[PDB]
Amino acid sequence: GSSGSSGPTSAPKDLTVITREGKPRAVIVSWQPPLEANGKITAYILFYTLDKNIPIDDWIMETISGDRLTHQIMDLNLDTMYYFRIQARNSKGVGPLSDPILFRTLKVSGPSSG
Repeated sequence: GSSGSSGPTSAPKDLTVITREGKPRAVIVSWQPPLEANGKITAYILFYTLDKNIPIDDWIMETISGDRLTHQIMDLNLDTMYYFRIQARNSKGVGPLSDPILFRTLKVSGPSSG
C-alpha cells in the first residue's frame, strides 16, 4: 500500500568530534538534523575509518537512535587520523553522508616532544 520509501537526500551538519575528558580513546561525535531529511529521522548511521582508500562500505558503520544526535566511539587508535561521515535515515531509507572530517586522536604514549 504505502510504497513511498524514498529517504533523506541531505547529510547532517554540526559534525564535531571531541576527545572525552574521562577517556582519550573515546570521542563524542555530535551532529545536527538535515533540512532535506524528507521526514523526521528515526535512526542515524555514522561511519568512521582511519583509511579512506576503502569504500564507505568497508568502513565501520554505527547505528544510532534518531532521537540522539551524538555518538561515542571506544577503542580508537592513538595519534592516528580518523575520518568521520554520518548520515540520516528515516522509516523510508537513508541518504548520503557528510564530508570526511579530519580529527586526530589523543596521544597517551608520547615520546615527550614538548
